Amino acid sequence: DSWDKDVYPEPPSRTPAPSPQTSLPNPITYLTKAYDLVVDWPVTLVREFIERQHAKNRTYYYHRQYRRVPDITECKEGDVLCIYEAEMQWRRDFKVDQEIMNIIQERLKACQQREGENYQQNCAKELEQFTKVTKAYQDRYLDLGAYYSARKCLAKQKQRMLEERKAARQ
Amino acid sequence: DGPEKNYEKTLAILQIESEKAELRLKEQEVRRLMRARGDGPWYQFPTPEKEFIDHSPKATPDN
Repeated sequence: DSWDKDVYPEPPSRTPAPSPQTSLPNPITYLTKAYDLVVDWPVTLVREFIERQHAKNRTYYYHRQYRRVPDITECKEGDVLCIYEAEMQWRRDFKVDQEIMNIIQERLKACQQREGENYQQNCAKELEQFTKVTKAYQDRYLDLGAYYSARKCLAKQKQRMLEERKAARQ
Repeated sequence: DGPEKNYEKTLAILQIESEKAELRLKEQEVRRLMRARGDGPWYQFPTPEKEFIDHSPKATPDN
């Protein structure tokens, strides 16, 4: 499992013990035992062989990290070099925010499927997280247009802060 | 070769194009100023030649 429960939380399963009142045999138990002995054993054998071959030929890869270039707020207008660097950084952060929204939505869907009939009560914190991140995403990225850019995002943020400051006057 | 090659090539291209744009705007301003008040090398309209004027003494002294 390459994933972690810090970013994909999952409550621990609570399965009940079997309490068979009837004297009839369980065909599900018979079929699961037969299915294990017929299918799961050769599959785990060939997977162990593949894993030991990978251990024989083990390689590593890394996750690239970008240093923080100066923001567009300190870039002079008409200076296309620093403007280009800030625009590329903004597009990178935009893609990261898209994947953050994907993570939150997937977490919410997992909560809904796990709870089932109790999703209106037990997914309150997941829905709250989804609502808060949706509101923040709408505040930073909505209505930018097809030609979205760091300049347009900055102009939208300046307009929103001006409206908030004018509302805070009274 | 990796992303840094394309990144720095794009930086060089942008620097070249921005310098060319600034030079073209400056050239337009230079041409406009010289045409308005010709005092540089360009737009120097001609003038009758000074070396083809008689300075020798003549028949009439009032010259």
